[PDB]
Amino acid sequence: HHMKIDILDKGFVELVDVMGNDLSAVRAARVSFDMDEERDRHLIEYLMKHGDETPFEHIVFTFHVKAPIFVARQWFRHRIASYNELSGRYSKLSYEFYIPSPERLEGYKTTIPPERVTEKISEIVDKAYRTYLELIESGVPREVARIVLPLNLYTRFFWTVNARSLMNFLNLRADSHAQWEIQQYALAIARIFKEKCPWTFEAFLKYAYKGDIL
Amino acid sequence: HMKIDILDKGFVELVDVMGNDLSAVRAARVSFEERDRHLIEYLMKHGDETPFEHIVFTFHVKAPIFVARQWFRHRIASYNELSGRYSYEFYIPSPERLEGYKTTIPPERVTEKISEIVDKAYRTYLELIESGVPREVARIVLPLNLYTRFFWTVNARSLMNFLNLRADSHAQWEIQQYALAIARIFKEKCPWTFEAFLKYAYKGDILKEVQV
Amino acid sequence: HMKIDILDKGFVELVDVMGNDLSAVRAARVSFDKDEERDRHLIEYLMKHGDETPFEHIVFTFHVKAPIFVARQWFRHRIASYNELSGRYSKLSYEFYIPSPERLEGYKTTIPPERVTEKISEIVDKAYRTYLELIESGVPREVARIVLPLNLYTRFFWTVNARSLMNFLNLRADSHAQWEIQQYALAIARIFKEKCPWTFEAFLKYAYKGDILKEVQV
Amino acid sequence: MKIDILDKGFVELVDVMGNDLSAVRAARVSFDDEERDRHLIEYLMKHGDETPFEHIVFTFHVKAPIFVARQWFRHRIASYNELSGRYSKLSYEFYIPSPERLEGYKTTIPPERVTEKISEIVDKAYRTYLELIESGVPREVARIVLPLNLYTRFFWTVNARSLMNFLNLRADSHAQWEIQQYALAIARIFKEKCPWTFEAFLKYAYKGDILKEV
Repeated sequence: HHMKIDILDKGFVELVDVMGNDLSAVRAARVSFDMDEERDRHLIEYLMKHGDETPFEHIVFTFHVKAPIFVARQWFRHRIASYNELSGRYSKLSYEFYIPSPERLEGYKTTIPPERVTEKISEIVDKAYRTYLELIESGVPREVARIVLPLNLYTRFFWTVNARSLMNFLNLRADSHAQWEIQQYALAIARIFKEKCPWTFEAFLKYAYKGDIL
Repeated sequence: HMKIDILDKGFVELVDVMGNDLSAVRAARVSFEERDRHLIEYLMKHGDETPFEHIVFTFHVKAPIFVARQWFRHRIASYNELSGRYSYEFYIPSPERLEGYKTTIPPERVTEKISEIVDKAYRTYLELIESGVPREVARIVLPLNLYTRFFWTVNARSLMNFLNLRADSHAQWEIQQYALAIARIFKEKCPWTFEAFLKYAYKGDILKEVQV
Repeated sequence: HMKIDILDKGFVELVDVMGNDLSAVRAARVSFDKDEERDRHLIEYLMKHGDETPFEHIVFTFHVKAPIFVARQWFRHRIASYNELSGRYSKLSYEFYIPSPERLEGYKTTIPPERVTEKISEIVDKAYRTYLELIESGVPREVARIVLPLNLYTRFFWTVNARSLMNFLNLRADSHAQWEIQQYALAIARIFKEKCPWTFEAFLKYAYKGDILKEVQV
Repeated sequence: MKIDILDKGFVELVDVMGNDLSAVRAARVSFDDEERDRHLIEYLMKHGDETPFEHIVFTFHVKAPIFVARQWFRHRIASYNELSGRYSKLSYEFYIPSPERLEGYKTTIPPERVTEKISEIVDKAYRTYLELIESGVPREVARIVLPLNLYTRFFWTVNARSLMNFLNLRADSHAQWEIQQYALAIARIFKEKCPWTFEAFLKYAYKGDILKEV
């Protein structure tokens, strides 16, 4: 079980592990050891249709995610899940930042060329980072110095989430009303979910999924 | 599938598991031997339990409804149970379950009387079904020692809390037994975490004297 | 102040509530501070676009008396807090839901409905009698009680926020749920409407997935 | 009841359901002796029977820097609403540490100068943000250059048990100083509203240090 999808300039979503597959939901709904394709597919659709989503909780993913803090903050609002975020305490910290490409601004009619917007963002980021390093060099503790860093600082985290919670996540974030950056991560999550649970995923698209972009 | 028999007709069977002791080490370090084992200890020792949320089991449990009802109080877990609306076995305690208590009739007489009421209740239930009574109504006469089955999907942290509450002399003997089988499967799949849990975090009594 | 009798010896009683419809408006706006039409529109907007987090800031506590077969369906709702009666802090008592003949007319049976009631009552009586016999003999309660039927009444305190309550009404205030649980869910709905009228109507109009609360007043 | 924290922060009590007696009613499952009642509260707490305390609930209104809010929001057993432009006016303030914050640390650069550098960065980042907005960059993109010390506001609803778990993790000297201060304010309000429970918590269940010193 291993998949990686690159997101933004330096970000990613990688699959670390999975427990179960579409049949794990079939099994839990029946309380049985079944493994007959047709009737198992029908059952999955049937559960999805009638909003009987508990069986899908017995499918579980672990993801490793690299994303900017503004994205990670919205993400961590999903309470029915487990998070471990990068701290200095158990491994090395690094410092990269999401610089939007000029095409991110297309559609918006801006006073200055998109390339200049991109460059202004780079510049202010570079200044904050250099101030950060300055403070660290002077002996300011990391936990203080780091408050000058911008919301586009990349973080990394593991996320363990069951299929039901994942579908709820997709309903909120895989949507043209979500911020573009968020959507992009949600497409990656959907894509891995589709790979590992095609029947569940297709059933979710047909009957339960509330957004557009999938 | 590791499968452990409990009470007269019950069990705990392992359906699936995701990860192992290293799943917790990877998570704590956010990165895809004795060092890794030492990190587990260090985590458990300092109360940093979140890395263990990244290990997960699914169990198949057959238990008497009185035991299930206590078990289902553990909210940080997922359950799918057989429906009472849509087999019929009953936990009959052995005479030995009673020893330690002075009773005015002998233990084997207690066992017998339990069996008898179960028989009566079961037969009544069959008459009602036979008469057309729907099951969702007819079953309400069945006693709390009726066996049910369920799947249980639980992370290792929420599992250690469950072991904290149920693998302990102060819980009903019956659920201890189920908690011993759970401990046993946990220990098999996640030896380092399990030892570390006993040594630094486990608040109950029995697992420090009942092996596996 | 608010207690509703359910089944033959059951009830739903309201112990406490935090907040009202405006607790949800305040939370959506993140403002500790009133404009009825505008505030009602916000509640409709939240409910219509599926943003139900603001309703988590309204909370209820109930005291509920129900047969164990009902309680077990209820305790499957995990986004909530439960305190069930035990031998520890308070007195136990022993009562049972004996269904009336009406419960079964509608079903074609080969004995009269009253005969069903009579048979359920009998077996309850015998089970209970056996129980008290074992108790008098020294058998501890935790063992002796396993003979008692699933229609034994229990009590609990349930603390639940309005969002989680709405999910519960979705799943239980519905003709596909067992009739006994419908009846509890209708009492929970009535209270919830009395305290949070705006949220309860917006719920029905936009989010409610069941049948009965759209059929049956309060 | 409102407690000021950091330079522009606060914790304010919005609402509370119940008091010490709510846990006693719950434990006994009775809607129907002051000294008996405290004894039960100590008894519950010493034996780890903390479920009765779930029937006491608080709503807070908290103004805090994002770095703080991100650590706070990791407490999953609770309900949050964070300020959005969607339902209310947004504003732009930043946590500048006082020089006493560093006092304790041996720095190459005096504490007031650390304070000044943080302030300088904020001003520059904030001004870059404003330049972008003026240009026609949307807020959702422009705000990504803002530093982690930007204040945010949120409502937090949390039952007493979950609140005690929070105090265990954050009212402790190993927590970052800034969150400790919010944790002390939470604790004070807790103590005010639920004295018997708070007293019993310190005596039997509290795992931290600082609530026993202040």
